[PDB]
Amino acid sequence: KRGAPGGKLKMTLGLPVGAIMNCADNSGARNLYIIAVKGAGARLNRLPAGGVGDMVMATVKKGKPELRKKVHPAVIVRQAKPWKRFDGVFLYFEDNAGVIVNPKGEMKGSAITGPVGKEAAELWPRIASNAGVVM
Amino acid sequence: PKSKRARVYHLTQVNKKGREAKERLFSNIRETIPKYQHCFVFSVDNMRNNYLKDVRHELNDCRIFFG
Amino acid sequence: AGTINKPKKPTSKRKTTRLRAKISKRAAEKKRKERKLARKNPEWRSKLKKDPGIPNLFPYKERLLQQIEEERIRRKEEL
Amino acid sequence: EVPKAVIEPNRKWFTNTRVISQDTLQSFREAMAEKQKDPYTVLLKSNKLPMSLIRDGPKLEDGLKKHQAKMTIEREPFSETFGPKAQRKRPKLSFNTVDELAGYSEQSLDSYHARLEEKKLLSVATAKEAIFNKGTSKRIWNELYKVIDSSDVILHVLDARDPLGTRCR
Amino acid sequence: TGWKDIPPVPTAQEFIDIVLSRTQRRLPTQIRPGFKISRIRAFYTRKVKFTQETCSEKFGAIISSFPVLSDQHPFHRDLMNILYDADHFKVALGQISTAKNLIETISRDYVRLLKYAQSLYQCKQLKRAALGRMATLIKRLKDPLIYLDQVRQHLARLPDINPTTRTLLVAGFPNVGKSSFVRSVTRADTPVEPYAFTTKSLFVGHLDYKYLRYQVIDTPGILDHPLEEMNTIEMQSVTALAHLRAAVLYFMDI
Amino acid sequence: PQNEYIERHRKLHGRRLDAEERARKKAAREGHKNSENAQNLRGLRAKLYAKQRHAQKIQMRKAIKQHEERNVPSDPIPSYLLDRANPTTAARFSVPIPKVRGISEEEMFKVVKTGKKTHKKGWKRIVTKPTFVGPDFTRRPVKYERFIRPMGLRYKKANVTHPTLNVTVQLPILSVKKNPSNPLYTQLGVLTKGTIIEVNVSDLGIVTASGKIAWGRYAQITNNPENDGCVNAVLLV
Amino acid sequence: SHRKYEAPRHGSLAFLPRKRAARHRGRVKSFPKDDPKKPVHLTAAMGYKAGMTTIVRDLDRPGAKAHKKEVVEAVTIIDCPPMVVVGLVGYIETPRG
Amino acid sequence: MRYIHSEETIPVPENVKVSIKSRLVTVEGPRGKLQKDLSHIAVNFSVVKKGVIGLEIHHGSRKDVAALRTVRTIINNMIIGVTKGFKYKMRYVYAHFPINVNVEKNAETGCYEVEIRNFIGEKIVRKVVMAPGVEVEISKAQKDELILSGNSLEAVSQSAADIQQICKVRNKDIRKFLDGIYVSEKGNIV
RNA sequence: GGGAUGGCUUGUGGCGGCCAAGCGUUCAUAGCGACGUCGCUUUGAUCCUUCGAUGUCGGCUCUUCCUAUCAUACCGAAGCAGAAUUCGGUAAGCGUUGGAUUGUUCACCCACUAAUAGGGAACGUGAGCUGGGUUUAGACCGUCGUGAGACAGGUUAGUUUUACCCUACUGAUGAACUCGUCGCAAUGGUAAUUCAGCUUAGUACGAGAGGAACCGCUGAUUCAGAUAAUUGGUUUUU
RNA sequence: CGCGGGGUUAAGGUGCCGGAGUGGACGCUCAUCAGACACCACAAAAGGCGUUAGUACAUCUUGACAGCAGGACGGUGGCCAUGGAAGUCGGAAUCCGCUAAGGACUGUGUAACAACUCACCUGCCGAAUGUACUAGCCCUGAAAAUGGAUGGCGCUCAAGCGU
Ligand SMILES: [Mg+2]
Repeated sequence: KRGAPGGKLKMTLGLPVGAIMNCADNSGARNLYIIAVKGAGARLNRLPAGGVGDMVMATVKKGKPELRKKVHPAVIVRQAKPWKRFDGVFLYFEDNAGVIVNPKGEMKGSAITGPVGKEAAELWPRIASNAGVVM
Repeated sequence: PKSKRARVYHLTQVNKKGREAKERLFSNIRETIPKYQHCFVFSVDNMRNNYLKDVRHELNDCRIFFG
Repeated sequence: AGTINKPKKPTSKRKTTRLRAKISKRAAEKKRKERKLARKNPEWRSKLKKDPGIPNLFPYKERLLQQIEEERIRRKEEL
Repeated sequence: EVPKAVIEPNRKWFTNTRVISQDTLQSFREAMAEKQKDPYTVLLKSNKLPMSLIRDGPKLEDGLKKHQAKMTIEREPFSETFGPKAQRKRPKLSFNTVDELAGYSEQSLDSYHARLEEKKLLSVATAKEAIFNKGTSKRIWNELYKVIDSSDVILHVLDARDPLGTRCR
Repeated sequence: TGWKDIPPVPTAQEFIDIVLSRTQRRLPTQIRPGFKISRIRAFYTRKVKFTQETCSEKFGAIISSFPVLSDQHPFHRDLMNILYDADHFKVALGQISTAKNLIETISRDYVRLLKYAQSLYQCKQLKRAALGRMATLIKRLKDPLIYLDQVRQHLARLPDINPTTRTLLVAGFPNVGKSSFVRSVTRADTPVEPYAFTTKSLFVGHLDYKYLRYQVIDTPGILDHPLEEMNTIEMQSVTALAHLRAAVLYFMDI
Repeated sequence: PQNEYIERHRKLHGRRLDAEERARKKAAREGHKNSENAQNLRGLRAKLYAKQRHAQKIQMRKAIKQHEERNVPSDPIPSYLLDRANPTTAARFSVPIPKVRGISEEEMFKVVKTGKKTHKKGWKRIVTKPTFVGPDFTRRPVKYERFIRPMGLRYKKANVTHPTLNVTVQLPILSVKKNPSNPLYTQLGVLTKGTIIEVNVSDLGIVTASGKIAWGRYAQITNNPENDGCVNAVLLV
Repeated sequence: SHRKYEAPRHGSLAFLPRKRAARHRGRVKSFPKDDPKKPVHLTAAMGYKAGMTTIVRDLDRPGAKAHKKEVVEAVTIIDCPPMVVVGLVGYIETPRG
Repeated sequence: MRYIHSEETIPVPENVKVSIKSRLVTVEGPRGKLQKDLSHIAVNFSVVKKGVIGLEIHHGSRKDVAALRTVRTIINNMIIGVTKGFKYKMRYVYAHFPINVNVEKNAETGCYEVEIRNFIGEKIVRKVVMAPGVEVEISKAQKDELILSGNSLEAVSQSAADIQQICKVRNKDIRKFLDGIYVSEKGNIV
């Protein structure tokens, strides 16, 4: 099973490949650099992109040194690009942030700093278990 | 006739008998005729006839032809 | 194959002059080459070819053989 | 212009061009026996010699494990060992008694644990950068072999801060 | 895990057919004499390289799929030695690796020659020479490929025995009730029959005791003679008794 | 499942109920299927099918002939040489190949162009056939290297066949004696068909009448190395 | 020679030519297939597009994520005054249609 | 070679009425009537004897002569169908999921319909519509058996083949998965 | 002043010997000869042997075609238990991506993905744009030359700039038939595609580890056609 | 080979385009892009359960080929080997009896047996067959890339092929 989750509605993707987001858990990393998005299609010249609740492959540019040499799966929990939910509400967060997970969706860290998105919380049960506030 | 059944060549030891078996049967019967006093004719109709071996063994002083 | 519903590009039976001339030239060259090889052929050839004979299904083969014996005996007696 | 490529008949084509005597062969074998290497001597012109008759033979261990595989296959083929027509019944064992089997098993377990510890002592990782492949390209090594083929003397240059590091064995 | 993930091993002729069909059908085939000589060289060089790469990936799959007996647990090593003759096993895989190396060397040599070939006829002769030498090298592997396919099937059907878990090991003579006991305590389908040596290979079942998983190993019977007179069937049981840290249940019929 | 589980299932449950009759019908249709394949396949698949079926007919005919003839070493060797793999073993001093196709200089050499202008200098010539450069070889400097013998076309060994002993051995090349087309080609060491070369015959174990060891002899190249990638030679004995 | 990278066509050839429509009023190209066992009914109507607005819908779509929830959807309003029937055309079948 | 005359004969039982007009054969017996148009084959029909139907081909090739054997067997099968009938017994077997077979007779069409459920645990309902004139009965003497009977051998065997082919095991090992419905016996009703 | 191999090619080496059904020969018993076979060309190793640009390619945008099918659809076979596959067949309908690397034959790595298949329409010379082979005049270094200069070479900077013509294509009008409304449909074009999740079901199957599918339901990827309620963006509403 | 009129032909044609025959006689061929101006290459002693004409050898009312009903046996579980191996995992031998005939076995099958089956024989039946080659015509015997070519339509007891 690849890391692309099922039962996700369409939303505005705000984070293409090359974006640096904050690292919202306590794994030791401070930022995550997107190099791939799980479940991305094939199209000429189009950059792969992900939204809140998507799994991406991210390297660490800043943080704890032994995290800097590997490529980690991560779930985007906050994005700054405004998107619409099915209740007609357009919304956005003040930063882009994700959390490091394994391909099964279980988190590397133990705590989440700040809020997480409803999409991420509903698609990943461990993120909902480690979230203090869900918006 | 290009369309025909492929005749199977049998890779087995025993071949067809032919006219030699017929002449051998002729010679055996004609040489067993002068050596005996009676020639019976018997019938085994719609029967398996595998007990004729036992009949031949029990009548060892007689000669039986079943050709 | 799906030839009937979706046929492919047809193969042209219409020749070209260049191909006809090349084929004729190569045929003539092959004829000359096999003539040369027949002249320089090392294979043994019989002076008299093996005659096939009289067919078996011919009804009068036996009386023809009777005749053939009659002319050979007649020639032996005459010579 | 196409020439006539013809070879004339000649008695020289069917004679021995080079011959050697047994005394000369033994002398050359003794010469290689007493050979030593001197860094201050250089080779200027090789002597054309039948080196296969003068060089000493390979070691017996090398000559035995060179042929062990084909020897086993000749002794017992693949089809007679495993398969629908296999005739193999007794295995090949390194032990003969129950005590030897017990000792061999405990030594095998100890060696297996030691190798596991060695491998243990020795997310996916990022790919190695292509800059660290520099100096290994086909063009560069074509250049190197071209220079080697062209040159009589080769100055191999070593950094004094790391000579064995910069040495190209 | 097991060894069911080894890909099937074709014969020598099937290997040649597969590789040459890949070369014929996954590459363009039409080259013209009136083209540029660099184009002709690129065409035939690509043919040779693609043939070698297909051979290399098949041989590498065969080599990296089979177990390495130097890296196994001693029970698995000795079991594979009993079943498949470890000497023959290593010789066959060494022949496969040597053929892979020789095919790569042939490819490099003929690519270097194709760099200097001057006409389409010479390029064609060099390409056919390289492909024929590769086909000859594959043809010299007829018996190891058949042996390795048989060994692959037997490994795929081999039971999975964890050598470092809780285990009951049932041993004894034939016809004493070993398979009957294993059937009664586990779910394994080991046959029970009144003749000797009904069970000719190791069987394993599983049971639960106090919320823990135990594995139970049914063995072929062992006769009373020294180990130089034991066959492979009994030596499976001897290997299990010698290398598996177990609780031994020796069955006797009074 | 473990061990022969498909065989155990086969014994416990049988086949599918139509398996025997179904296989019998397929084997019965096999003749019509072979004829349809013979008349309907196209291209390389058809060519390979026809070649395979030709081979099958040949071995079938051989087997039938052997079953018809059911009811009906060569050279003297010692007992220690018995059951081994032994070779079959089969004035005018003319070579086996007295004449080969001549090679012109335009085919032999190609012009290597030099210079940075549009008009190139063309004095360099590259040798397009395999060569033997000999021992202790060092290439000329590029300013004075008219004839370019590339490293990838240089050879040192040949597969030499002895006509009498019926053995082919890989032997080192000692020298190029005579290229039949040109003494310049002989000087450059070009290995083409019909070329007389000197080979090292130490492995063949040839002893002369005086007891000396003959380790250098003459062979003739019997193939085209530029087309084959290998040098094949036959010893002139 | 071939394209190094594949890419699908821009646009659809089904909607060619990209020309102006020959009439302002849309043409019903096909009507639903007639079934004589059905009761008599009309197949079409006309209206005028007035604009669009927003709604909240109470969704009952089992298996969907927004099941038993409220959804905001865009809707288009078409003003439909009643039509007046003034005529009747009869059609026969011919080998030309 | 063209043969001047070739002849085939078909015996007809006493309780059979056969009418041939323009190579359309109608065969009537106790069990009903059968009809077959044989105008694609050049044949001359005649009454060579009381109770014998003669088939002639004049100036025909070997293929045209050989087609008369097919015509003979087809008409004899029609006669056997209207006298004794044809009967195919099929058995459905299963390992774990019992195959649920329901046989109904459709009112407006008059044909039988066979519904198959729980084939290897599948939730789909397979439905096979029989050829007209074919009666399907779930057997009471034996277990898990259908009986398809009729006058047309073509229709009965084709319906049996349709039932057999709708229950195919797909993407599974057929040595291990033995589930299916198979023709077990073929014969006459009488 | 003169110029600017081709019904070719594809999948299976060469040399040497032997065998050989057959072809020939039977005043000579030679010679050809498929199918094959035998010789030369590491116990899963080594990583201390990369062997020469005279021949030049690219990239972008975009259309179409071939099948020699990578994926998707269906089918045959395999110890194919299940799962995942392997070999093969019909099939071009539909897709076939995003990047790094120029101390360099830019080809190999990395990931995503259902998959990241191969070619033609140029390269059997050749005005779309723009980088390398590549090369007018300025300049430097290396090699050669007494020198003018030339090159084994390496580096730097450097002038072609249509379209309003005919045709093709895309759109737009239109004379003759009174004007107009409602229609028909010859012919041309044609369109959708892939994955995931719920259920079936932790079920069939399995010693265990594991682990499907049909029907039913819901989304998403790529494509296509529209639209502006809402959210963004755009502001000469000056 | 001057400019014209009439007549007759050559090569080539007479289904239509196209002037002249849907002309006559006997046959052959059905091609999932037949063939019609072929000879050269692919290509070979090539592959065809296509179709016809022949040649040679062989069987046959003393019953041939195909089938159906039966038999298919005894020494003997032949020797060695194998945990087991009885014709049928292997190696080597491979004879005798009863015979009408039956292999120290052709395959399926069994752990091994058993059981089935084939070779071969008898009964029923009923008249012509079997095998291998040769010659014709037909299929395959390798093909890329804009849509197209026996000149085109089209032609099948030809409007194809031989005389
Ligand atoms: Mg038992």
